[PDB]
Amino acid sequence: GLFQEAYPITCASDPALLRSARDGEAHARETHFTQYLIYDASPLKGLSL
Amino acid sequence: LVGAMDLTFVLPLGLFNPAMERFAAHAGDLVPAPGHPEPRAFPPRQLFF
Amino acid sequence: LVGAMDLTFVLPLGLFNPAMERFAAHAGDLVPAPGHPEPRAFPPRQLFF
Repeated sequence: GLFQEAYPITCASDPALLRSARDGEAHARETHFTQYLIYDASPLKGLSL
Repeated sequence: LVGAMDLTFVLPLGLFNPAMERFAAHAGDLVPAPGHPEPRAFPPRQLFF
Repeated sequence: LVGAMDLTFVLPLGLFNPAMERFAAHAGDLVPAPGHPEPRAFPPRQLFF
């Protein structure tokens, strides 16, 4: 309501390139040739969810 | 005293990496089987999450 | 008070990777002897456990 913003999720355009996320943010490869990955900024960021 | 949340999440589908940003962190990072077309290079039409 | 458990299990045999998921996490990852065919690139018929 206030901020008119939305929060992105952990997401990627390759399944192969998504697995690199679940290790943690550090090892994620944000880009490959075209295929890429998006890592979430949420209030849920640090929870088990 | 048990509440609720509403969070809205933004997922892009068909976007395309900029010029500087199309690369691979190494030469052989994800290599398709020898003599096969590499989908990693194509424009992504999908997502995963 | 010493009980028992019943757990099924499910193992796929001859199934076949999707299209995005056929690759090798390195170029030289698992290499046959030079001058031999790759047994890895054939459609898999087996399971190990």
